[PDB]
Amino acid sequence: MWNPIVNVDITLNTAGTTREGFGLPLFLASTDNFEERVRGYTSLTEVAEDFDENTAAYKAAKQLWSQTPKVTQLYIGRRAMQYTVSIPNAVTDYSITVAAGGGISQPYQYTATAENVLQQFKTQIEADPTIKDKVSVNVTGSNGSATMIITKAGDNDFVKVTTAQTVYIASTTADTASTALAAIEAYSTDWYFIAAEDRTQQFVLAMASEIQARKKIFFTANSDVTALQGTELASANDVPAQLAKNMYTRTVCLWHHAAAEDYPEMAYIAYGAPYDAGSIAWGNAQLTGVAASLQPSNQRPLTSIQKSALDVRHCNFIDLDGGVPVVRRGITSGGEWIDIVRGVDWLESDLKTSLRDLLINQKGGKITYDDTGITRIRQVIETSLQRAVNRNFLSSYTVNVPKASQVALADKKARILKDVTFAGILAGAILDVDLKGTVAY
Amino acid sequence: TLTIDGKNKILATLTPTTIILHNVDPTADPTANKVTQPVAIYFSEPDNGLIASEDTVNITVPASATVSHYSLWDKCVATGALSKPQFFEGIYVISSVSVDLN
Amino acid sequence: TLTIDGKNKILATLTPTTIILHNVDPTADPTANKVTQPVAIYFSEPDNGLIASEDTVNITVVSHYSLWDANDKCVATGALSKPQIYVISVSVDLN
Amino acid sequence: GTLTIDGKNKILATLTPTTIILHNVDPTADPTANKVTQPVAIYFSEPDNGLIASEDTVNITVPASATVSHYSLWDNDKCVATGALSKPQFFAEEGIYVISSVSVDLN
Repeated sequence: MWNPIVNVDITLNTAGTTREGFGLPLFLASTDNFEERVRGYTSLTEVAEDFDENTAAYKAAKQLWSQTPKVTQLYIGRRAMQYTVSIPNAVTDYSITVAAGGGISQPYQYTATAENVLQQFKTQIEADPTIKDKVSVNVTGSNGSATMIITKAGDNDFVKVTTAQTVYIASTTADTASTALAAIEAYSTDWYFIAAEDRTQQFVLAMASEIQARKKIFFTANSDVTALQGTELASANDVPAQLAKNMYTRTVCLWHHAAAEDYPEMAYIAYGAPYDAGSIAWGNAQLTGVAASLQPSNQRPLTSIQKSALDVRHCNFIDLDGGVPVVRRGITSGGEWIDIVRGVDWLESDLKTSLRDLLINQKGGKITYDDTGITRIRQVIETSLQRAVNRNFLSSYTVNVPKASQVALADKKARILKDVTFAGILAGAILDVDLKGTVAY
Repeated sequence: TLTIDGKNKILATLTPTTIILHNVDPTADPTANKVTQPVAIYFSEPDNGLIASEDTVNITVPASATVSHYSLWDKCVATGALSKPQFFEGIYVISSVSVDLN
Repeated sequence: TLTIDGKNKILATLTPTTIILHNVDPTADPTANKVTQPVAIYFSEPDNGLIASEDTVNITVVSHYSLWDANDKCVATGALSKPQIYVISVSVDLN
Repeated sequence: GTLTIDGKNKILATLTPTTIILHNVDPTADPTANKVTQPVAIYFSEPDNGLIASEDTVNITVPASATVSHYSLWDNDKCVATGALSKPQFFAEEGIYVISSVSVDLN
């Protein structure tokens, strides 16, 4: 079609720049606004289209993009849903509509006890030529306590129920931490940080153990007042105390009073996500718009005693300088600095890519099992470690490989090379200072 | 006549961690008549004054036993009768269990 | 079908603190229709699924009411004995 | 004395089992005895490195109150393979037994 020789557009909005780093966040929300289990967004505007202002997914997406430079992209995962339908009043019209994956929707109706009404719907769905193979239905209860249950079935991954004020519809998450995480990984594995809407004690601990077996980081907040009392980890029983007991090194917990309806964690993720891994200290972080942690009782900043209680629990907090809030320690629940965990994961991914270039891609041909092949393995490993040194993540290293004339001749038939090891020296950083002086004539 | 907010706040404090099956009715005495050992169960967040278990539960029924009821523990907080009794040995499958205030 | 112990567990956390009366039913919307001002009310411990007021609150001026908690969230609603000073000669029940 | 990889690849292409049946006793005896379920179709892929793998998952309906402890593969009916399930299972009621994937090897 016809185009102007020069096309110009100008708007009165304001825009900021983005930056690329290691890892993109994911938000595990409970929602049904779309079928696919994961969808990407590049601005708060797009999130606003599929989510309104009061939704939890909207709050978290707003906090993430309140920093600068802005994260390049956010994913929103979806949790499996189940619906319970019950009659809330007497029995004397009733109709509902059920949706499924692929846009398949089939309305149902039964114009007249409550039990005798629901059984009509159950038979209709099971007799429908389609949708029946994709969903499961169930009815229980007698006379006035009749109820219905509808859930995902078969290969179908999405299901919805709506409506007739005589029919009452409820919804609730159906999948646990383990089942939900497995489903999402089979669809899209491009993400590093994970945070979740649900904040029940049972769910958070289950998710923490699951992530400990994978290579990710799970950011979560907490607002339980019992975490501020006591200084012995053995006696404590709050959620942060339990996490530290199990030595989970891949879970980061932040204490904040407003963590009940708001999601301050996503702000913390955006502090370091834009930058490259292993060359940034996560302590002393400044966050825009996040107020300091306050006691719920009297809205005062936490005292020294309460801060020490969080220290023994390896829980972060927003301390106060002389008027400036700052997330001070930035250590995981296992006592390990975040930048150590992030850097180790980036290094362990760079090494895998380089080696797979030789084993799978076969650059320079396959590898022989003599001293010639082993020296090639030394070169690829050393190169990746040197890349870490260039970032200032390390300061030295060594590599050791077995001699080709000493490896047992059982491995030579299995085509497996063992006993390859290395060591590194961390660079370190400074966060605190101690000083003393004197004055005299 | 609680509003939805009251029902949601109320239900958030129920924390049934385990379930146990009984051959005799446990409502009168929930401490005796244990058929199967405790099995962990997980519950979702409240919505419209209702909660349900997030995933299925499998229970090993011992030899020559029959199951009639169930009871939730965390202490005991609830009891109920199974949809139908069943004389099996085997695995009894419990789908979502819902607690409601409506 | 919660047992008595579960019901005792539950009601302990649902603690209202003030009551407001309305000329129209506030169940549909607890914000508008407010005729009176917040009046403090106190409740005893739960028992058998019941919590009863410690004193018969006196309210200055409706046919309706709406309980509230400490964080501005309505927790109950309903109609009063008769339409129309009003004297609150009240409990919350799970049965 | 051993078959080359080419020989194994040529050999496996002839075994074309298409149904699977379950038993509550080892079918190493007369293979048609102690049958517990109806046959269910199953497909296999091309032989590579002397090994063939099932193309997709298979769902088998276990009749209510039945027990399964073994299995056998059938073609044009001849039973070509037999084996024992990972665990004897007592289906107190009707249910589904899932075979994620099964492979045949010559190594």
